[PDB]
Amino acid sequence: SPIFGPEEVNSVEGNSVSITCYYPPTSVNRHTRKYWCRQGARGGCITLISSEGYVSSKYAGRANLTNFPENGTFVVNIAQLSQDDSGRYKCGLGINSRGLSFDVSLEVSQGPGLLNDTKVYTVDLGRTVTINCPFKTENAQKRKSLYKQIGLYPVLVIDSSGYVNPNYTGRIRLDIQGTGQLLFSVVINQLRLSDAGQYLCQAGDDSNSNKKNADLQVLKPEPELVYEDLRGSVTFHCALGPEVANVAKFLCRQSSGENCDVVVNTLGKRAPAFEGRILLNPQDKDGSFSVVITGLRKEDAGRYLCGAHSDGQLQEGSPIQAWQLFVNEESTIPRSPTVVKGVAGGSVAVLCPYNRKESKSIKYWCLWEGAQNGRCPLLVDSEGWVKAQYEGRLSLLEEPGNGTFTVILNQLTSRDAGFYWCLTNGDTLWRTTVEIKIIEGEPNLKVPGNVTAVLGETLKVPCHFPCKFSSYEKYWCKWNNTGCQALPFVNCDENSRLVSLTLNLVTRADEGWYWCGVKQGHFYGETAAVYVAVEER
Amino acid sequence: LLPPPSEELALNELVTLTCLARGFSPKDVLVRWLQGSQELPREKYLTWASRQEPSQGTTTYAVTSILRVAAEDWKKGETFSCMVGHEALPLAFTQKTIDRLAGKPTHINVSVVMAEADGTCY
Amino acid sequence: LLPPPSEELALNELVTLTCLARGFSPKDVLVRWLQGSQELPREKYLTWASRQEPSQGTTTYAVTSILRVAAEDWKKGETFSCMVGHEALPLAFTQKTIDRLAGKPTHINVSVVMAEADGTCY
Amino acid sequence: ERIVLVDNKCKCARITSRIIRSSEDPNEDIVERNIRIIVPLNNRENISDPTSPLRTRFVYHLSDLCKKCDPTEVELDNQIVTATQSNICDEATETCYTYDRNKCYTAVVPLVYGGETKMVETALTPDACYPD
Ligand SMILES: *[C@@H]1O[C@H](CO)[C@@H](O[C@@H]2O[C@H](CO)[C@@H](O[C@@H]3O[C@H](CO)[C@@H](O)[C@H](O)[C@@H]3O)[C@H](O)[C@H]2NC(C)=O)[C@H](O)[C@H]1NC(C)=O
Ligand SMILES: *[C@@H]1O[C@H](CO)[C@@H](O[C@@H]2O[C@H](CO)[C@@H](O)[C@H](O)[C@H]2NC(C)=O)[C@H](O)[C@H]1NC(C)=O
Ligand SMILES: *[C@@H]1O[C@H](CO)[C@@H](O)[C@H](O)[C@H]1NC(C)=O
Ligand SMILES: *[C@@H]1O[C@H](CO)[C@@H](O)[C@H](O)[C@H]1NC(C)=O
Ligand SMILES: *[C@@H]1O[C@H](CO)[C@@H](O)[C@H](O)[C@H]1NC(C)=O
Repeated sequence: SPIFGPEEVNSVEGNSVSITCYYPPTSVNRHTRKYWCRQGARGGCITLISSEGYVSSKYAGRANLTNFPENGTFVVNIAQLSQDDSGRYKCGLGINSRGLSFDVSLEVSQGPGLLNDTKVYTVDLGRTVTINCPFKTENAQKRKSLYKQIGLYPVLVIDSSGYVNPNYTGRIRLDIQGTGQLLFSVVINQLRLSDAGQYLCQAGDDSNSNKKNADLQVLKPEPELVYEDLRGSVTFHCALGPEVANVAKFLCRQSSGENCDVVVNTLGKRAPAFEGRILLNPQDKDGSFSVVITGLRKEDAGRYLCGAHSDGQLQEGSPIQAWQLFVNEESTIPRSPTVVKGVAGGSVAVLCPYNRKESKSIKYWCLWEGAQNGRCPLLVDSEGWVKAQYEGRLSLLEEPGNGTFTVILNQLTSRDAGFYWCLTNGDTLWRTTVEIKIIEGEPNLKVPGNVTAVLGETLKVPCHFPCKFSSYEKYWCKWNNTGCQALPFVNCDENSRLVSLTLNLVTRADEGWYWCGVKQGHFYGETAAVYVAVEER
Repeated sequence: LLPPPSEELALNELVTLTCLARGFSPKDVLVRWLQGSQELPREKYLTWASRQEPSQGTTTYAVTSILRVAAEDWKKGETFSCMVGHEALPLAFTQKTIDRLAGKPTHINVSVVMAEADGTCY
Repeated sequence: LLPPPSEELALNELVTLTCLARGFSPKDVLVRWLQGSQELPREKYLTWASRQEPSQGTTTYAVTSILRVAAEDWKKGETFSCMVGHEALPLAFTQKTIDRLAGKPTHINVSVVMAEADGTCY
Repeated sequence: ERIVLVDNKCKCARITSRIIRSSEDPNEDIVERNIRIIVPLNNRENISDPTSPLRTRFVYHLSDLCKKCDPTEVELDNQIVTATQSNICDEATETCYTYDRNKCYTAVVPLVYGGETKMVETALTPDACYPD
């Protein structure tokens, strides 16, 4: 069930193949036995090659199997394929009679032999192709017909003077570089899946009904395998060519009854189920862009298609890419609160988890705008840069450490509601999102407004707390760009209130912001904030 | 009249029963208990007052009661009854009865899969 | 670790147990026997050398050993154990155990009891 | 066979359930419950080597399989409080019938090295006991 690979695999005789299977990287799963077995009929599921050194008699000289523990993948190569190797197979871990497997289907087709009197062209679904047809030195004043044997009718639906089909309209031309020599040509724009088959070309006729064949193959794209887990994130890379760099591109998800459903557009569409947790980036000089989706749920798994059109929908005759996604759900990403509530004037504190062996990185904090496309302006980083309008009410702290860091945002308003992202500079990124709702009530801690100061004398500021915070620790701060650390000047005099602050000569170095807080040693809590100016007389 | 919780049943002590009446219009009611046909004396059970319930306009009232019996009397097959008297009932009384085999299942399948066929999945 | 053959149990004088190790890549290995939970002296069993087995891919090795014990201790219910130490094992040793009830059993007794199948699982 | 209630790996027992919205009488429907027991025929009673012979009796109490005693978090008013979830978890101490793929099981054996003896440690399940 956590095991994933390519569902269907095709090749021809004599060729090779390479199959990859994925597993969770836990230490039991790296050291256990890996196997490739052929699930035939009549009970058993006989093994063909294994990880401990077993190679069967039929696979001698043809195959091997390599385990890569840091990827969590293992690869199987099989050379010199035949037509007796078509059947249903299985990847796996451990003992065959349990079910830690994945089903793979493999079909091998018969190749070409002794019918090679055609010049074939292969082309991607939704691109251009040419069909060359040698004009000769007498057959100019006839019809230059082109049949396609629907059944065995000669179906002329293309003529080289405009006598065309309403089916094949709007995309067929000819261009003249003939008049005596041995070529003319026809360019076919925006091919479909429907336009396959064998073409009996001609260019004029000398009456023996002499025939020329020029067949084409149109192929649908191969999906790339992506392996992610619950509460993680994914990126797709949509890398169509520079020919369509001025078209509106998109990304659907395939459903059961041949139905893409649009997740994003370039003209400003979105599903409601992806609000707060999707990005789309501006495309480069090559016309290549990326789509980021965070907070992966269980039902996100399936086939995805990225394409291009004038409107932003899956229409036939458009170039596509593909992917197949698997959500693991035996994850090791720690769970977290998704919603965090607060009241106007109060504080919040959210915990953001990263990977433990990537602790030497730099940390960031977003704000998902979501207006046009999806966008993360930064608000604060671990280097010591904060935004302009978030001055005095934002900080990022590296406690509790070891899996987690902490960011504190107070002086809340009703317009601070939104979705927020936490980022690192590590190798593979989890991006976790949290929603801040603003509810009604009043703050727990209570401080006055903004204080003045006379020309050089003692200041004193109080800060209240209820008896639910009596079990906890009390502190102050002075806020600067690198966070805040506590002061030695406080009294914490009264047994259930009034943790004070004394500044016994007002210099210019105190004119900033100060905080009043609550912590259980490592975990942080509520916060208030005040400013202290200094006036003239 | 509600059956006992299974957690209480799997401990071999006293098990508890619950009676409930709701939706009646004047707040005057009588609740009595029975075991088989014998009325139990009213020092063996606890019954609350009769309060009104949140609803849509038409004011109505509710009442509960409990009774704890021994597990051997329950497991042998002795039945119990809750009986309710009101003025708007045409015959002025109502009965309910409970014992074992009340919510007993209707179908049970047992399959013993032998060796040489072990084919479970993850 | 293999049980004794069937025809040695009738003559009731001594029995023999076999310990086979298979499929390991360097040719260095150790074999030690226990009775119950006490190590036996080295001069009571016989171990051969490690040799290379026929190839099904990568080259691997194998080794054997036998131990002869009294036929009364096999029928009391004493247990014997075989230990193999190798360079590639996790904690450098591993073991297997056998006694009279496990191996050519001639009898399989198993009794499964399920208590409360209809029981409000929360 | 739709929703998992219990997936226990000390006893290797699994309980699922599904509302089967049956065809006939389409305004009533049944509740099905599936239980799966896998019984090992070669394990001991205690998981050490010479304990007692192979286990021949296996007992399953569904009031113990459905038990829930780890504390949870509940938002009552505008608060986070911690609560328990069961009436009976006055206390590992349970006996396990099978192993578990994600846990080591070791032993200690004394062997001789010419002079004294040692306290050599032995892995009983070799896949799960690499130091990593
Ligand atoms: C099931 O078997 C295990 C394994 O034998 C039992 O655990 C072990 O019990 C012994 C005796 O109680 C412990 O030995 C003690 O060692 C300490 C030194 O650490 C020493 O101070 C004592 O005098 C005694 O020698 C041993 O530590 C313990 N644990 C292991 C091996 O991990 C277990 O009690 C058995 N359980 C049942 C229910 O039978
Ligand atoms: C993880 O998988 C990648 C495949 O994307 C491996 O990359 C290839 O590794 C082989 C070595 O066997 C090289 O010959 C190839 O050049 C690599 N690149 C590609 C694009 O195929 C990678 O080796 C795996 N990870 C580890 C740690 O081995
Ligand atoms: C064995 O594996 C290697 C990978 O290093 C691969 O290049 C080679 O083709 C394989 N041999 C076969 C398939 O015979
Ligand atoms: C980090 O977390 C792990 C797992 O909780 C713990 O074993 C380790 O000691 C922690 N490190 C520190 C420095 O606290
Ligand atoms: C605090 O009061 C001073 C006094 O002029 C003012 O300049 C400052 O903007 C005030 N800050 C807030 C957050 O109200």
